[PDB]
Amino acid sequence: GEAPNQALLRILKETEFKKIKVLGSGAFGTVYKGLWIPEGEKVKIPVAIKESPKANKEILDEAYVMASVDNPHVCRLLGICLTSTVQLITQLMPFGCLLDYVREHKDNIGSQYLLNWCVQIAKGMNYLEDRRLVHRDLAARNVLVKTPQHVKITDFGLAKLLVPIKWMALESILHRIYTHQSDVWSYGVTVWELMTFGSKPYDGIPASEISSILEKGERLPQPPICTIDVYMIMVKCWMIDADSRPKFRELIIEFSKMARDPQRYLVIQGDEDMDDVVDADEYLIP
Ligand SMILES: CCC(=O)Nc1ccc(OC)c(Nc2cc(-c3[nH]c(SC)nc3-c3ccc(F)cc3)ccn2)c1
Repeated sequence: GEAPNQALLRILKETEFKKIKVLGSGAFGTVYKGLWIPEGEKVKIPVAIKESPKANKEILDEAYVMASVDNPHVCRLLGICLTSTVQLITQLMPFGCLLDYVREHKDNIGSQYLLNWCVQIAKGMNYLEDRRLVHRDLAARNVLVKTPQHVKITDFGLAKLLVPIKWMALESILHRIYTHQSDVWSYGVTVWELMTFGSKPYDGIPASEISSILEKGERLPQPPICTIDVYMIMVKCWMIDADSRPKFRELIIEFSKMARDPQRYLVIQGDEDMDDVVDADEYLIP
């Protein structure tokens, strides 16, 4: 009784896009930034392009998920290119991932931005729940920054249609159970990363110890800038009983209320010829 997945997988010609600069390398391969110019369309779209063995098959699983999502707070695929290498093409997020962003700008991030990011990540996660998708790797390193006002969830390699130990619910560490409510646990840790301006959770504690610590009842500490109102929401995401944790739709509501009066809730010290360039969010295909 599942609905047909009528997402469209677009195949792009290598001549349609121009790589400009490398952004990073590693195990997966090399991520470039460039411009995509569709065939005869009078537009230039800034893009990230992610360029030998069965690794072939999880890049395609990631393409499958990214083609099946459409929401302002989730990164979606523009297409794939089947050259000698398989390339994934997506909207360029020029400010990088949110974890590095908060680390590089600790002294310039006010309460309004922090709480707005919390609302947007919950919106993206609630949409994934609507689509019955469990992310399984939510973390601040997996949130990309389009502008400082607009972030999007990314990295769907581990997503399933219903290990990073320090972001995992207890029931996933113990029994490899993953639900939308185990995603809520990881949302709590991601919020903790933002509120501590990018600190490492359980810094210095070996991952083999996390299950015992969590079972004895310990959790991440209250960040200095957080009122008890914000910290209590994080703690609720870390309940042992998964069904007593908040729903993403409720996390949207709670952080939205706090975003209307941000300083009551976070206490922060001092708180090119691009003529036919179009952002991918304004490039809509039927
Ligand atoms: C390691 C974390 C990281 O990438 N930070 C970072 C730093 C600087 C940047 O400069 C603009 C960007 N921009 C950026 C990066 C990606 C990105 N990244 C990575 S990494 C494995 N795959 C992709 C990616 C994923 C799917 C695609 F179909 C195409 C690309 C997507 C969009 N935009 C990102």
